[PDB]
Amino acid sequence: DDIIIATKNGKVRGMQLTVFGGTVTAFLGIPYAQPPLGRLRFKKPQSLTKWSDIWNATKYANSCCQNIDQSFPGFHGSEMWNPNTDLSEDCLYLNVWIPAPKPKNATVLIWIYGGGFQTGTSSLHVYDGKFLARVERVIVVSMNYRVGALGFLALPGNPEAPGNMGLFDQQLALQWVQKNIAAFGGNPKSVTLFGESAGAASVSLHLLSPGSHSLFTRAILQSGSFNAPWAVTSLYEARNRTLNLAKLTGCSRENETEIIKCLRNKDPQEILLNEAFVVPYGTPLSVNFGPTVDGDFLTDMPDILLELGQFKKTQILVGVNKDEGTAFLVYGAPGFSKDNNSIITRKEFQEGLKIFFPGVSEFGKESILFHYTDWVQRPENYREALGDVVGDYNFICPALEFTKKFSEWGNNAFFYYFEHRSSKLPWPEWMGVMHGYEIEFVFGLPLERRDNYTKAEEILSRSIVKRWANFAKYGNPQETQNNSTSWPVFKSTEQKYLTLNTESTRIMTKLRAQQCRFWTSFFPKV
Amino acid sequence: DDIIIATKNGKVRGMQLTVFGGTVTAFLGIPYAQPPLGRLRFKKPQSLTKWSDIWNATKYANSCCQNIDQSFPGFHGSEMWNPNTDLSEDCLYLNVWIPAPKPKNATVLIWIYGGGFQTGTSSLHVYDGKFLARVERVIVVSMNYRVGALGFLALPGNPEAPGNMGLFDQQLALQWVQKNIAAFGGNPKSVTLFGESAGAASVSLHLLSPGSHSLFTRAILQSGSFNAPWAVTSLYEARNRTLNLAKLTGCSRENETEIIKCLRNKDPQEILLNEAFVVPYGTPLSVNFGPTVDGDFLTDMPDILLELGQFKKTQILVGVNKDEGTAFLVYGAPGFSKDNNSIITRKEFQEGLKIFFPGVSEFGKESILFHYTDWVQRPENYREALGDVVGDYNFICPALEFTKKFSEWGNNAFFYYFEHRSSKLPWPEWMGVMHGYEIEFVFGLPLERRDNYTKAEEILSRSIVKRWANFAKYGNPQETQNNSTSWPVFKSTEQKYLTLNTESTRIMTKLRAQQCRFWTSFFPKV
Amino acid sequence: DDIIIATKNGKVRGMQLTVFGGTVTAFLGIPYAQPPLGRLRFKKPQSLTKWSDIWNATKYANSCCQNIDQSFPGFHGSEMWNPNTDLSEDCLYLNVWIPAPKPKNATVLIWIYGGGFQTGTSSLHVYDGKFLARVERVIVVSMNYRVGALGFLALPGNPEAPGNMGLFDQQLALQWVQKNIAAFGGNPKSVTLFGESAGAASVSLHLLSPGSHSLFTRAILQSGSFNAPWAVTSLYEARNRTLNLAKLTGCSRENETEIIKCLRNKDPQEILLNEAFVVPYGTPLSVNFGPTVDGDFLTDMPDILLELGQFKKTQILVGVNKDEGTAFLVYGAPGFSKDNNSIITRKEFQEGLKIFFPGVSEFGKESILFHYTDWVQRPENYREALGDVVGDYNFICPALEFTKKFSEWGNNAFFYYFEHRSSKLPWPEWMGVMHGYEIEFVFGLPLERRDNYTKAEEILSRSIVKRWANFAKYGNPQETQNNSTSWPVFKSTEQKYLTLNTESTRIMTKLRAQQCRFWTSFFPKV
Ligand SMILES: *[C@@H]1O[C@H](CO[C@@H]2O[C@@H](C)[C@@H](O)[C@@H](O)[C@@H]2O)[C@@H](O[C@@H]2O[C@H](CO)[C@@H](O)[C@H](O)[C@H]2NC(C)=O)[C@H](O)[C@H]1NC(C)=O
Ligand SMILES: *[C@@H]1O[C@H](CO[C@@H]2O[C@@H](C)[C@@H](O)[C@@H](O)[C@@H]2O)[C@@H](O[C@@H]2O[C@H](CO)[C@@H](O)[C@H](O)[C@H]2NC(C)=O)[C@H](O)[C@H]1NC(C)=O
Ligand SMILES: *[C@@H]1O[C@H](CO[C@@H]2O[C@@H](C)[C@@H](O)[C@@H](O)[C@@H]2O)[C@@H](O[C@@H]2O[C@H](CO)[C@@H](O)[C@H](O)[C@H]2NC(C)=O)[C@H](O)[C@H]1NC(C)=O
Ligand SMILES: *[C@@H]1O[C@H](CO[C@@H]2O[C@@H](C)[C@@H](O)[C@@H](O)[C@@H]2O)[C@@H](O[C@@H]2O[C@H](CO)[C@@H](O)[C@H](O)[C@H]2NC(C)=O)[C@H](O)[C@H]1NC(C)=O
Ligand SMILES: *[C@@H]1O[C@H](CO[C@@H]2O[C@@H](C)[C@@H](O)[C@@H](O)[C@@H]2O)[C@@H](O[C@@H]2O[C@H](CO)[C@@H](O)[C@H](O)[C@H]2NC(C)=O)[C@H](O)[C@H]1NC(C)=O
Ligand SMILES: *[C@@H]1O[C@H](CO[C@@H]2O[C@@H](C)[C@@H](O)[C@@H](O)[C@@H]2O)[C@@H](O[C@@H]2O[C@H](CO)[C@@H](O)[C@H](O)[C@H]2NC(C)=O)[C@H](O)[C@H]1NC(C)=O
Ligand SMILES: *[C@@H]1O[C@H](CO)[C@@H](O)[C@H](O)[C@H]1NC(C)=O
Ligand SMILES: *[C@@H]1O[C@H](CO)[C@@H](O)[C@H](O)[C@H]1NC(C)=O
Ligand SMILES: *[C@@H]1O[C@H](CO)[C@@H](O)[C@H](O)[C@H]1NC(C)=O
Ligand SMILES: *[C@@H]1O[C@H](CO)[C@@H](O)[C@H](O)[C@H]1NC(C)=O
Ligand SMILES: *[C@@H]1O[C@H](CO)[C@@H](O)[C@H](O)[C@H]1NC(C)=O
Ligand SMILES: *[C@@H]1O[C@H](CO)[C@@H](O)[C@H](O)[C@H]1NC(C)=O
Ligand SMILES: *[C@@H]1O[C@H](CO)[C@@H](O)[C@H](O)[C@H]1NC(C)=O
Ligand SMILES: *[C@@H]1O[C@H](CO)[C@@H](O)[C@H](O)[C@H]1NC(C)=O
Ligand SMILES: *[C@@H]1O[C@H](CO)[C@@H](O)[C@H](O)[C@H]1NC(C)=O
Ligand SMILES: [Cl-]
Ligand SMILES: [Cl-]
Ligand SMILES: [Cl-]
Repeated sequence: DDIIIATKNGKVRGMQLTVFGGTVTAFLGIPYAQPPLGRLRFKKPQSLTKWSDIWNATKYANSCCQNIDQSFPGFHGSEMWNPNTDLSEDCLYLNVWIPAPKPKNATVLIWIYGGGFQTGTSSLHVYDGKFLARVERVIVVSMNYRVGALGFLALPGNPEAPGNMGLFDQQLALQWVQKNIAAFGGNPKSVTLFGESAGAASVSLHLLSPGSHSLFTRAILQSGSFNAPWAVTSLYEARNRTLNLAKLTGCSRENETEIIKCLRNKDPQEILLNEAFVVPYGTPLSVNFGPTVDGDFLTDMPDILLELGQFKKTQILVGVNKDEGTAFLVYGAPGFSKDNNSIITRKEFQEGLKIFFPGVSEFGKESILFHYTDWVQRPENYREALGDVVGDYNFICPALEFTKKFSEWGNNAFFYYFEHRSSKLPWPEWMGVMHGYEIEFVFGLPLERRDNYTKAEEILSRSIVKRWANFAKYGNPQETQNNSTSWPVFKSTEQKYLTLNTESTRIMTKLRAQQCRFWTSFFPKV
Repeated sequence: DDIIIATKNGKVRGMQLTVFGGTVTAFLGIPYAQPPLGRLRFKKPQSLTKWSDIWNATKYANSCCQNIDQSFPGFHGSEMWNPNTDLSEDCLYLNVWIPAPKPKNATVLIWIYGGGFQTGTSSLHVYDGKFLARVERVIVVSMNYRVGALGFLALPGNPEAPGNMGLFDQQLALQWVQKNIAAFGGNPKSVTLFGESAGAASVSLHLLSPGSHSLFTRAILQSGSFNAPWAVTSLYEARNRTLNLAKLTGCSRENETEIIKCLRNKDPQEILLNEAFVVPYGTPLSVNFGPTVDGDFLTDMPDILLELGQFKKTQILVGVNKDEGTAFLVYGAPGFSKDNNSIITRKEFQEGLKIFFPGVSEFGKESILFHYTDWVQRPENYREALGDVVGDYNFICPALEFTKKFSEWGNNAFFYYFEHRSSKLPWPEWMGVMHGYEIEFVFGLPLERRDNYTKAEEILSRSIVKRWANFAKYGNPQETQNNSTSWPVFKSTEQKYLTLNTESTRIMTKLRAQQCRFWTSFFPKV
Repeated sequence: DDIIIATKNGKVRGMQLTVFGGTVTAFLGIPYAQPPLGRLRFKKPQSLTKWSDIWNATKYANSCCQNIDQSFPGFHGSEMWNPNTDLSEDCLYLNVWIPAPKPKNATVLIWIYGGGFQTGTSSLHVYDGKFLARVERVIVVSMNYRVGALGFLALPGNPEAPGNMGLFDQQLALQWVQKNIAAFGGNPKSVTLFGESAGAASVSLHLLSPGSHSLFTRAILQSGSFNAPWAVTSLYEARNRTLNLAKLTGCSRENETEIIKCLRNKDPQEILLNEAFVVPYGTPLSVNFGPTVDGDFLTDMPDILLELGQFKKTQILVGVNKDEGTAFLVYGAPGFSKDNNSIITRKEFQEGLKIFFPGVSEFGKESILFHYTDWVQRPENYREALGDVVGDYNFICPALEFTKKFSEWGNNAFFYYFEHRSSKLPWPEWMGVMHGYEIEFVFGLPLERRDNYTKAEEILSRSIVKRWANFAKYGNPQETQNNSTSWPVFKSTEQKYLTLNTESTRIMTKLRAQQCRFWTSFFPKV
């Protein structure tokens, strides 16, 4: 041991790891599709022709091409999200963590990484399945999927650049688990997708894709949903951007297919560079190349499918963090530094609004100003206001609204409001419970003793881990043993959600009702 | 392209068309059965023996034999409904419009043309599927089916003239789509029939035929339903008429089969001529040769099947136009011209009644007079009254009552009251929102810019097109994106329907409750 | 006759027996697995390689290894439970009683014997299926399964001593009935498990095991349920005990598998001897080697599975006896003899508590004292109090609570409170309606005329037999013919149960509500 699994594609060697005085077998870097190179760039992921021999699956594989956030070189806070393996066009691999001893029929969890469809990789320390396998005895799988232009370049209906390639990657990863996980003792019949930010959005898209209906069982959505403003691109911009990219690399043409031929020949880095520029103005949140209505993976605008109950029927767990917005302020909002406590002026608030809502009518920005700056004298007012604006508009509202409309079609849905600030959080107090900073608690990182999270925090993680685990296994996110708070189903009438924190978890109603009325009812009209 | 599809019968070449700066592939004139000639006249449609080679499907096929309305030669208003291809006994072809690029799993719409089972053809400009394919990205199919004696000559249980042949045509067209549409990327599992007048009535008959149960998914019924007075013929008249036709062409006999032998030998035109005469007196609405209880396609009187829940269970969309009746006044009601504004006298009203209800007891006509001429002094009174009489009795009531009884068996049904007068309507103001004059808005004709419908009208059509499209795809006729009125389900209790027009669409209750009580409860008894 | 059945394993000869002037065919001692010897000790039961020839199945087979209760040598009361055939490692056989004449499609009852997973055998006189076959014309099957260390030695995940072997025995017995009972005219589709004490607990475990889902139909649970304090062992003690046993027989080691190798070589009796000693202190109720969460038969802690509806959905019949506790007092509670009427002092009561709750905090024992000794002056007070304590805590509460949570997931459940003292009961009046002393009435022993139960008692048994029989056959424990009390469904709200006794059976609510609140809500926290 020496431990080999016989996948319907070939053999793969794992590697034992120690976890809290236990063994977990890790299979890192298994290829699930055929490297999408040269002639395959911009295409749907291709079948894997069975390899002969043993695949040594003992190091994370190459992350996919992407730009790297370099606002704060050396800063953990920002860098912990940067890829930690070689960027490459060759990146369609996935990881599996089965607990040891090999389990009989384990529920499988599949992770999908966030990062605006532009950045991300499964190999991040915060996405380490090894703990979940150890503690809740499930199999955890994660995959890498193409991002930015390379994964979502869209030339509508044109099979050369049909769009949503990254999404199809994910899907092929699901098929893989479908055909193989049993060999590791996984139960293909009990599969729960979960992701965060674009990850969550992807999870939600899978609920809508018929292609995915049967590739999984349940779904968890952490800070994100397709109906978020940043998540889907109109078939119009999709084109404008594909063309803009073409111009920007001297690839303009007559035969459309030729433009793809052209681009198929540029250097990854030359593409990665211009991506930033295919829109007139951008935001800290610009998702330049994302999912589109391709009439393949997505068969119609998804708000319509959601609206009219056209999606997998099953339970869902959904939730957000107390301060989704803050993380972004520091990438362009005048007055905001990660270093000063970023008190800003009314004048600057107006300024911040211009940054996050570039194309929005002057009236539109006025309404936002008006709704959020109706003060309850206090210095931080405008600072926090702009936070919530971004928070509420990009994450918390579309999140809530998805949950709402989904449960209307008769399914159980649970909602959480995560409101705990890791005490090891490298960013400043004021950014509060930040976007993406619950992931570590979900993957159970605080369970690691020599790690310096607090006792409070170890407990919390242990609880969440269980709730999630349970939700995966039985479609019910209860913690039944340590006298916990019962987590109520989210009905479209009363709209209850559970708060997650180290003190007391409480049951509450109608999260951000006031604000989301504005974002949901009024603002789409300006 | 050059674009060939490989049907389970042979190959067929389509033809690209430009539509609002887009391509749609049209396959016009595909044969779906084996020409019903000489020995096959009056029989059920026969299997198509696979052809060798390529079928060029690039012009509409022959319309089927029928008489032609010649009240108003040169008048668009009446002539737009006349066949626009060669009449022929050889006419069992169908059209398909798939949007381009070829879609993956498109919902299919099948059109069935109206015209009292006596007239009609799929090739009419107003039945042009090319727009629907373009705009809502569905596949549209329409077929021609035998009409008048040639399609509904009934000699009950006699396999030579078993009746309902035209209906079986339609059905074979459905089987065709069932076996083939996938090759064009159609999804046989999501098929919605829709039709108008006799078309609608046919749609409704298919809900009752077991032979059709599995050949489609949903149903739309525009101004018509089997339970309409004109729609089904008693097994008695069916015979009286088959014999009368025989006498009228010197075909009378002893061996019944011989009468068919005889008639199988006359010239189409000789049959078409006498059709008009097989009844003692007729009306502008006489459907001389129609669907009968053949114990094959219809297995029992259909009002009983409807009454006792014996039909496909599924959603239905049903509706009528504000002025169904007027169109007919001008083909015999004394005082009515398309040219003068047709004010008529009480004496003439009585006269009109005689025309539309020939066989009805003197008392019967008195009740009608009495119920409708209870004035609210105004000149047009009697004119409008006679309109509604015909409207309410032939269309609006049986329409409503069908919906009612159908939804009682637990299915979702939606009802519309179409009340907009095309501004390009060749008939006079007084005829108002006329019978058959919503078809063009359903097929999206006003979407064509250089066409001179109003802006109001383009919007409306765009809306209807969507609602229909949606209803086809998801069984829900909502327009979810442009802040529209929600279209309520039609319950047998509250009876809500949605009004369709250019100003505001409203939700209302109990369409023509007063009048339909009379037509439904009282009149069948006189 | 001479009567041979052709099992998918070989032939087996039965033996006619006379029963109330009738014949019943008994097939005693059929092997259902391959003797678990030497190399197979501690393993899951192994397939039976088809034997050639006829198996004479005409005497009960060997009981399995176990210790023998020798507190009261010669006393029927205690000895009637001791094994009545040779103890042997070779003991995987089962009995079948089919009524004669061979029935067509009889409902099958499978008995599972109690005895703390430490003791028991199917051959006991009180488990004699011959009467049930005769009277209710069903097939009764019972099996022997490994007990104590030999059947539940657990070395978690280690396939050498994977734990729950006895449980798997039972399961293999169920598979057997599944594959074969038809040959005896049994209907594999209508199979009801029933058992008592550990038997019941086992029945309940089968409701949770997916491995068993499809091996039976309904379930009856007499004085016992997995959620009883004595029924499942934590994966921690399971190990501590496997090691302690190792030390105690000089079997300690490095390679775990070696410890099994070691133990695989000791003499049964050497193992049986030390079993008593693997815990620090014990109780009259100590179930030293029992079912554990093996992640095979049990796939997760069972309270969680029960809590979250993860079990076979089907009807259940559950119940307890009026005085479950008394039976145990006499194996260690100071003051209690089966010979004096065992009045005890407050000081002794405290003393008794120490015996039954050894590890429990001083506070914990105080609460018990406090809750139960709040007197209503009467001498027996403390005597009865300590009885109920043991009764309520080990049996009646966990019994009730199981029923409650089970019915919450939408299944019909019936509850009985058996409160009749056999007049042939060898123990003293004060022990009242004792643990295990309804079994004889269920198997219909009082139906035997020359047997000296009373008339009252014959009736009662006849009634129970019927109710059970009915419950097995139709999932409804009614006695429909002799004007009986209707037995209400047990809802989680009103909690009705039926009392069983010779006078009048009554419908009552909320059995031991006061006390079980304490045991269920408060005590798990001390
Ligand atoms: C679609 O793109 C056009 C062109 O974008 C420009 O050229 C690209 C290659 C890239 O370099 C971008 O940064 C450029 O902006 C857009 O037209 C531009 O944007 C606005 C028009 O609203 C205008 O201020 C700029 O001057 C235009 N650029 C030039 C020089 O033409 C346009 O925004 C996009 N179309 C829509 C409506 O989405
Ligand atoms: C808060 O800090 C921001 C960010 O400035 C950077 O970080 C600070 C710690 C400090 O070291 C600055 O010098 C760094 O540049 C300040 O934003 C700057 O403000 C002035 C105008 O007021 C302007 O000249 C800079 O270009 C600004 N930088 C940007 C791009 O916003 C801000 O003023 C500080 N606010 C307070 C009052 O604390
Ligand atoms: C069935 O038909 C008879 C005969 O119809 C007539 O002959 C046909 C060939 C055709 O030429 C029709 O126009 C003729 O009317 C019907 O009997 C006639 O109708 C009424 C009787 O109610 C009477 O006024 C006519 O004189 C009859 N014609 C003759 C000359 O016999 C009759 O209406 C039909 N039967 C029923 C009850 O439906
Ligand atoms: C309305 O018009 C009808 C239809 O008549 C035809 O069209 C008119 C525009 C006019 O040009 C007529 O001459 C055309 O014949 C009139 O109906 C006629 O009325 C008279 C008796 O009053 C009669 O001699 C004709 O035969 C009728 N035609 C028929 C078959 O109905 C009608 O009188 C006009 N009504 C008014 C007052 O406007
Ligand atoms: C697990 O077992 C240890 C050891 O049990 C002892 O040795 C066994 C072979 C057997 O002979 C037992 O009877 C022995 O008790 C337990 O430790 C003992 O129990 C308590 C500690 O709580 C203490 O009073 C004894 O002295 C310990 N025995 C010795 C001499 O070490 C212990 O109870 C078990 N562990 C747990 C926490 O369950
Ligand atoms: C009730 O009897 C118990 C059990 O004692 C045995 O059975 C009795 C019938 C009698 O014959 C005893 O001698 C037998 O030993 C008595 O328990 C004993 O009590 C005394 C102390 O009071 C003690 O010396 C013994 O060891 C005890 N035995 C045990 C292990 O409990 C009890 O005293 C009797 N109680 C009364 C008052 O009836
Ligand atoms: C794969 O890696 C392992 C590392 O221990 C080794 O046993 C084996 O030789 C390797 N096989 C190769 C060289 O591919
Ligand atoms: C695993 O569990 C499922 C139940 O969801 C079952 O159907 C499947 O056959 C099991 N496979 C095994 C026996 O491991
Ligand atoms: C409950 O808390 C106990 C500590 O008392 C711990 O052992 C266990 O892991 C906890 N369970 C969960 C699900 O948090
Ligand atoms: C069918 O029609 C098309 C028209 O372009 C042509 O390409 C082809 O030759 C035709 N085949 C024949 C003659 O049937
Ligand atoms: C098309 O869609 C249906 C779902 O209604 C599906 O069952 C069918 O297999 C699909 N065919 C494809 C994959 O195109
Ligand atoms: C909604 O209206 C917009 C114009 O603002 C138009 O682009 C779109 O087609 C409309 N949608 C429907 C379904 O009418
Ligand atoms: C089995 O036992 C019966 C007892 O009557 C007898 O008929 C038969 O000979 C026996 N067969 C043997 C010896 O195994
Ligand atoms: C016995 O009864 C079952 C009904 O539960 C039936 O399905 C099965 O085929 C029967 N076998 C026979 C005919 O004995
Ligand atoms: C009902 O009582 C009668 C005696 O009157 C008896 O024959 C019969 O067995 C009884 N039935 C049951 C189910 O006890
Ligand atoms: Cl808050
Ligand atoms: Cl009106
Ligand atoms: Cl009691």
